[PDB]
Amino acid sequence: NRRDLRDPDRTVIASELVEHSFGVTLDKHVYAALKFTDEQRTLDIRDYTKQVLMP
Amino acid sequence: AYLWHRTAFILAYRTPVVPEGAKAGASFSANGVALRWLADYDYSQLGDRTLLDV
Repeated sequence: NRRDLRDPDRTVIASELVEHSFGVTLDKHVYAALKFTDEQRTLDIRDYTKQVLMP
Repeated sequence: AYLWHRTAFILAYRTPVVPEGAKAGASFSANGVALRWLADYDYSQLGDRTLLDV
């Protein structure tokens, strides 16, 4: 604040300190799902890793 | 009676691969044919299920 010097009005204006906040939330569930029949896993998949997991 | 040459009839067998999601089952033999045994628990029906296939 600010006041004149040698001023007969000698009151001081008090200041204020206000803190703030904001909230972070978990809200989503990302996923990738696959399904393979027994025949598809026996006679169709050669390398499980590079053919299923990596994609 | 049947009289046949070796090349008359052909058989082929394949043991199914136990998947990753199933509890590791055993593997039996029926006259030299390898059979896959697989057990799964049905919580909804509160009972065990077994399957032996080829």
